[PDB]
Amino acid sequence: PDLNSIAALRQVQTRSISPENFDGTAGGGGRATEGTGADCARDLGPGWKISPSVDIKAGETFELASIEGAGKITHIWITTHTDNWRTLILRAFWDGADEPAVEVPYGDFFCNGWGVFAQVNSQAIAANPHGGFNSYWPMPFRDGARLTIENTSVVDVRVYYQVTYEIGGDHSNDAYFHAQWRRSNPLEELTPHVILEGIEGEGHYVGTYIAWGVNSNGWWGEGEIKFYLDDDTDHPTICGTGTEDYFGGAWNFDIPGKGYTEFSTPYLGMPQVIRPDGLYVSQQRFGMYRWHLQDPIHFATGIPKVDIQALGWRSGWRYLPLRDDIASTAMFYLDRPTARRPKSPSADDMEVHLGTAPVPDLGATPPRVL
Amino acid sequence: PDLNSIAALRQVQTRSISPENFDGTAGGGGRATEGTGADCARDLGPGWKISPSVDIKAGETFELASIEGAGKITHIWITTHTDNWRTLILRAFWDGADEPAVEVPYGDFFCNGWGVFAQVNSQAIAANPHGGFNSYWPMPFRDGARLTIENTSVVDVRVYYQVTYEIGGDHSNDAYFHAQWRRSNPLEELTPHVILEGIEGEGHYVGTYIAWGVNSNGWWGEGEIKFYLDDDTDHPTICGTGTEDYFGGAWNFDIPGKGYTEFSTPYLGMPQVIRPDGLYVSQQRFGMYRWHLQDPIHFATGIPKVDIQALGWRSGWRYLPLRDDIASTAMFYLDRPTARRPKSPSADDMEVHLGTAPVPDLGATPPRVL
Amino acid sequence: PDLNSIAALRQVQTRSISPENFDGTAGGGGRATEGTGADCARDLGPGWKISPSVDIKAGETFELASIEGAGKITHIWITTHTDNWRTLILRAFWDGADEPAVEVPYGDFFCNGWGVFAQVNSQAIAANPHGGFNSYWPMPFRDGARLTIENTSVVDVRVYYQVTYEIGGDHSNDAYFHAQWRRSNPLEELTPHVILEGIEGEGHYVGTYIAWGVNSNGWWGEGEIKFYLDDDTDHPTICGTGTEDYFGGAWNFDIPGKGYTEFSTPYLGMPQVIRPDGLYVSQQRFGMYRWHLQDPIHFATGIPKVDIQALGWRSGWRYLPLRDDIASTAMFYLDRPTARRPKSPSADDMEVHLGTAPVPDLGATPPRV
Amino acid sequence: PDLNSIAALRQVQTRSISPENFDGTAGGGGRATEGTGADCARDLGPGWKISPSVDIKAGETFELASIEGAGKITHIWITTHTDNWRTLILRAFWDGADEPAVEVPYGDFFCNGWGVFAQVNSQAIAANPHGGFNSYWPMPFRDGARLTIENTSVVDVRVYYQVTYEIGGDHSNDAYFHAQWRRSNPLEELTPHVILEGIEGEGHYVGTYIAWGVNSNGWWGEGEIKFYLDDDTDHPTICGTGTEDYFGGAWNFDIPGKGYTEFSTPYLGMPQVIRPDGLYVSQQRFGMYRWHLQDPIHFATGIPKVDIQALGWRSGWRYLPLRDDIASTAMFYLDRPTARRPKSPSADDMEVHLGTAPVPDLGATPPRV
Repeated sequence: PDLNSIAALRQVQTRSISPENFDGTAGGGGRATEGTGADCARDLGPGWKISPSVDIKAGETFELASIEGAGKITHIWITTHTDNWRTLILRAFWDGADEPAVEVPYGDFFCNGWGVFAQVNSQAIAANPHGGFNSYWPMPFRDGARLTIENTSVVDVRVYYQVTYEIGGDHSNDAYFHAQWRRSNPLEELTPHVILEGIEGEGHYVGTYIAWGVNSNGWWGEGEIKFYLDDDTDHPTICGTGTEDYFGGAWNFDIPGKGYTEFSTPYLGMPQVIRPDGLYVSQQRFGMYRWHLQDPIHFATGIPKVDIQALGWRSGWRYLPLRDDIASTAMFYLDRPTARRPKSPSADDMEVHLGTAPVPDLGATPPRVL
Repeated sequence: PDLNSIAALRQVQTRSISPENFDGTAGGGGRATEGTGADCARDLGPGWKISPSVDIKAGETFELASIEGAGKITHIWITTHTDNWRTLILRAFWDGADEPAVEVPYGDFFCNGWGVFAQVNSQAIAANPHGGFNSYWPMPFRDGARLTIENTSVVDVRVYYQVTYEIGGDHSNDAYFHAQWRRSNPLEELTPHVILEGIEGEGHYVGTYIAWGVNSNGWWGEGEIKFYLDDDTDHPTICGTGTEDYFGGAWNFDIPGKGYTEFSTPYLGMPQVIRPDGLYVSQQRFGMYRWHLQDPIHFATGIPKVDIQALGWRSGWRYLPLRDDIASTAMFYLDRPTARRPKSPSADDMEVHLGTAPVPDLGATPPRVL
Repeated sequence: PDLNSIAALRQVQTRSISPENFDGTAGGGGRATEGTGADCARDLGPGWKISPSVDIKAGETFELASIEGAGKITHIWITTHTDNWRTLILRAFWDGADEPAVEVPYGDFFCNGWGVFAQVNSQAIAANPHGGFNSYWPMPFRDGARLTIENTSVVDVRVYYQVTYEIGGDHSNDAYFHAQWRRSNPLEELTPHVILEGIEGEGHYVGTYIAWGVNSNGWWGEGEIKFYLDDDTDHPTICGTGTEDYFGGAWNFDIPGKGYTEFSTPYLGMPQVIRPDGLYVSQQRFGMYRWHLQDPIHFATGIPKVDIQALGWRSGWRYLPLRDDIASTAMFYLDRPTARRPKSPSADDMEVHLGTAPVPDLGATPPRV
Repeated sequence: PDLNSIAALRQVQTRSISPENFDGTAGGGGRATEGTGADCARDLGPGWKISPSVDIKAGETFELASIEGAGKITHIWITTHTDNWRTLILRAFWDGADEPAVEVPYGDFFCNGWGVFAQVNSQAIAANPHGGFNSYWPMPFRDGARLTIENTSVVDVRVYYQVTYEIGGDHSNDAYFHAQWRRSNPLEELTPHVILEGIEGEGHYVGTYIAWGVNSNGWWGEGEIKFYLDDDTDHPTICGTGTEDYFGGAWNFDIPGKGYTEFSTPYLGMPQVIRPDGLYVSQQRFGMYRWHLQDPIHFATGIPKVDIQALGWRSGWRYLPLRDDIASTAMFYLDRPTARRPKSPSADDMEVHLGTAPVPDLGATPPRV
């Protein structure tokens, strides 16, 4: 429900999967006698926070949640240290499918793909101090749900999480939640950055998060977003007017006398502006989201292409093709649990620089000395 | 309705009770010739802000709103000076019930339990400069409604209010809105702070505001929330992983280089961080809220217990049971107009220090000096 | 002697026990070839700071001093790191007794019960940069003395110390030095904090140090101190008028426009004000001492009770009973080497949070991790 | 006793007189059911700070302490709001005498004659935040003692106090404590300010506190102190070399690059420097004390005169006789309970401006409007 409909009596059950209730059973929480907090509770009884988190060994995948039957995820809360935001891969599989519908680097799913905490005050995503990541995207499913997180790094990783969902609804006409990630670094000359390609089915596009690192001086966001829907081949159905325009800003996000200004509204934001520090943090980077909740982009047959140009300015008032560092996360609902995906994100494609030192390992927490 | 459904035509009437229209009648507003504004308008006349507020004498209860028939409150606005935020009790009675379904200290109901204004940008609660307290919790009723505000303080109190409601909808399947408040100060050793106890009926839990003052050094919010629903006894169905975790945050609310950081999002917030001033304002305090609107916690026959652990840190990585000052406000919808309640809040249990002086009466507005 | 009487020739001997002369014997100092400094002097010979300190293993007790016969301790210097100020227990045993007359956490004995250095300029106690702890309380004894320090913590600790004493002169009529510790956290509703209880004998009360952490807003120091002496039962002989009053301050220690002001005088002080930093050091705390040296509180048959009220302010000009964090150290002289004392301090009720980080182990030196 | 002698056992009783124990009797404290704190304790039970203070109505005198028999006051603690430091007169009468031995404005007794708080860390006098006034001057008597506070102001005042004393000692060769006050505003030209005059008996001079407000530019402390003792007539036995000199400073109290510097040591101090604010607080004022404790100034048959010159500088390296505002408090011990005194201080001669506003009533707490 929502504020408007919260009062209606509904025959629904609410369940919640955490490290204190791995399977989310009724009456099954807080029973652990082993866990990451056991030694901490050694002078207290059982039931005093024995199992708040899990450790995922380097290279391994952990099953956050396994649900049987029909249901709908209504709220995901999760945290881990910033160092892992671009080493963990978050995946969701609906209805027993062998391929995931959601396959995203952890940080980007919460508009935090740079490993530097940015506050996000939106409706679908809340990202709160410090690295408290919340997803309210409804994720309904008809015949099972699997959520996993893969630690592609060389170090062991600690993760806290809480997956809340509903049982007892009819999801026969609910679509499946999908999310996909692509990174161009550096984008090829005069080539749009692909956001989505080759999606088949009925559904609607509902979200874009972009992490953009700029390699040219001047304004970098002239490029237009383009939605090729259904029958479209060589020209899109929805064509935009700029990068900041798409994300609801205008005129370079530039408030006279203040510069680039972070903002974060229910459907539109640029929650992140990273400014170089004159030493080893040398890349100017941006994070921007737009949710199409009141204005979804429906498609009856498919989405052949969603892409966005990367244009700035050069002398003589000419557009400048940008060789920039662009990562997109596209959110969409579909009447199937799988669709064409890009190649799985590798450790190497995902990597951003860890700290503020000259070497990632020197600014990791704690530093890595080998 | 909401933004998505606001265009639809509906056979519904809107009414609003205020000191300028005490009973809400149509054509009934602005007729006062006596009131708190009458002398202010002695050179004007009737119709020029004659009756904007009410004066509630010390000890006495004022009936904000009496409504007959079926209806639904859609928006409450109310204000009063900060000195009264923890001396007034807000109450709501549905369907002619002898007992209140809402029984809350005034400030807590708007996430402001400490008497120090804090901005709240949430969906259900908006608290604005300076002490503009707004509630958008829908409160449906089938056979009448009464709202009251009790002045438990030794001074007369001024209150402005605007209670907006609808007539003409079907509430036979709408739950009733409830809210309950409990404070433990200091929390007993090894004792979860009880948020909600013994609720019988069908319904769903939708909101927590906690006012927390900390009596140990170090981090204070390791403790987990536990929801015992339906048949639960010894173990909860939903077990949390931490106090900041439950409220959408992570890692102590601690942004590196900034410390505790206030935030306020549609469903999650720590709107308030009170820092000691090194003189008479010596208690470090927090206010936190979570609304379970997209993700309500349902129950079919009851809520035996909701509670939250108060755990900090001791040497040797040991949880420290905290003897802290913890006040909780719990919001839930129920299919009955009454339910098991804590003891009624009293002047002594609600009291927080007034102002910044060594004596509450010195810092009151105006100073009492009696 | 003192400044007034220092010129007099006296048939007295001065000795001094330190890690460089463990038994304090004439000509016994500086002989070590092993000790905590030996390797530091590997390129120098012996006699170059070979044994300046001792290491005390986790859990273990170390005998600082053992003196045979009659004497008087005249000055104790001692130091150790911040993290050990509320983990070490200092004890003194007089005349071969099995029960100690002094049983006090290390830091409280030098007005430093919070593990944060505060300068103390008093006559009996001098606490100097950084953690140079000095006691000049004279401690006479007739038939032996033992000083011990117990490491109740889980780590090993370094201690430097120097215990200076005198042999000669009659302690026929010199009382014994006693010191006892009690902490209420949180204090019971509307209940005085006990400072001293059930003491029997002849003597005089000479010292109070209190470490006070406040859990209510407003002014916390209205409570009066009360001395029940000799035949007293339900009412005291000496009844104070406030907490800051007892400690020689007034009007909340609050100098207008500057707030709480630390001071330290020969007999009266508030040497420590700890203000919260708005992050993990969230407790506002105080350190206060009064030495009754020119104005001893005598008793002839005992001290039934010494207590102090914990009172602040509530709405309506009402006292507010304070559920506060109060630790007291009482100093008194007694005509017996033993007295009835509280339950020994444990590691747990002594513990104060270490450092400024979210977990004590993260703020320890070095971090425990 | 003191630190050097604190350990000795002594057949002495300690008593303390306060608003909570008006007569100091054993088992007598904390019994009140009426008092200034009774309404404050209305929600608590008996014994919770019912009687911590006294209200002295405008114009009236209040008897702080009345003691019968032999005894010795060992410590006085007292406080009241700064507005009253120069409207209250503190008096002490020994052995039933009809005239006081101590007759001093309240603030001056504690080196605070200007109504602006100044820390004093001295041996005999401790003045602590904010207005905690402490005297450790021992005051022996042989046949009773009376301590009074006179409120010469037109408003009611609140006082908190604690008078601690001993019984048991033999005071038959203990002198009586005396203190006297004299103000010259403005001092007549080329006329020494009289500190003490015509004292008859055996004793010793033990203290000077001077409150000095300067009405000429340049350095104001050239003038030197003179003690006329015993058979002295036209010339003194002790002749000092300067005003800062007498108070233990040198070269104008002026540290290069810092100006006048406050300091408070066990016997010597300039605890107070008051700098004009450029508006209504326009008088540059100083507070200075010297205790002659280790160096008492002895007399066998009396003190004809103690005085001090007020000399500054004019052009041509000539002394400038100063028309200055000089109040002194002389402490001395005498073998008699009474001595020759100045006129009692009046409200008008004691008055100092209250606050910082144009009119004293506007700067009082609260304003008298």
